[PDB]
Amino acid sequence: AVQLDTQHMGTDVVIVKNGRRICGTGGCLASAPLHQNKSYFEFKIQSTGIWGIGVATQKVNLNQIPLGRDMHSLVMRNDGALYHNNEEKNRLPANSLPQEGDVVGITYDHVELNVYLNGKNMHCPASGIRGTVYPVVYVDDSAILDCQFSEFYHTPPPGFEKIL
Amino acid sequence: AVQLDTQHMGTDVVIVKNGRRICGTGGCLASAPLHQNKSYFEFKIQSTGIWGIGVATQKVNLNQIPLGRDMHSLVMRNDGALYHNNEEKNRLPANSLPQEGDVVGITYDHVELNVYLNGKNMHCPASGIRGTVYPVVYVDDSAILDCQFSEFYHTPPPGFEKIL
Repeated sequence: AVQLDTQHMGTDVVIVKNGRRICGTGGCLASAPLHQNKSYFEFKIQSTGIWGIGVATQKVNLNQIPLGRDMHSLVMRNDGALYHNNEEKNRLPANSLPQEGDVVGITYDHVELNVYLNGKNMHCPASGIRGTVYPVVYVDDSAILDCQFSEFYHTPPPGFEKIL
Repeated sequence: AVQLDTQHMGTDVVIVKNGRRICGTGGCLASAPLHQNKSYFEFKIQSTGIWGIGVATQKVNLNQIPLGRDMHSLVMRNDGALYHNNEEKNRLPANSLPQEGDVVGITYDHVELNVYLNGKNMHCPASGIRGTVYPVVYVDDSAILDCQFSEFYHTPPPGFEKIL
């Protein structure tokens, strides 16, 4: 099963619940790369705080909070802003700020990353990044995120499938 | 995917979140029978209230909760007691009763149903029932339960597999 990879996690990251839950401080890559045209994955915001979700290469520093500060990661942060190379690429409108209990869906097709909130397209795309990319997640400040790589709360957006 | 079956649900049952969440009032069968020798599945108690989890045949009345009151269902209820045919078969320890946020794991090996809480074997079996059985769940009084039929929070116990 695709899960949070304990071989690729930050120093103070805790992975529990069969590779599904991240807490502590830092980031983790998923156990498989986005080696397909169209990928969908989800995180449930069990406890909010500082967190973000997106894609990264194996060059990413998994102690970097927040991610998106350099070329190695593209993430939606907990404030809804999408960052890569320390540049704001897009932002969810304030009316759609992610809240505790939300499911955040990510699509990635190598051309763009898009965000879905509880099954709804936010239409806030950011251009894809260079290199071999993996799902990435980070937490701090008491955030707890749970991954769904196969058994989704939301039907994958059409054309997108679970990571193989 | 195995999910909550909207063809086999109580009158006031609401199934949302890609067939994974039950709310409202009444019971629901999962979409696949327990054909295999050893099955594991889970429910997360998103909101507590009146609820129960276990197995049932297609004869079960999904409006007449709680279940376990006749030959057609065997359930652990929100009080931690296991009932079949209107008899208390077993009961969790009084300081280990299920709580809101818990993941309840269920094994069924046709000999017995057993209960896990947060990956911990509760050693609380009840004898298996007659006929072809399905996973069953019911809710009322503001209970919300989310199923995991494949992407589990806890690894199945040795020999047990997800429903095929």
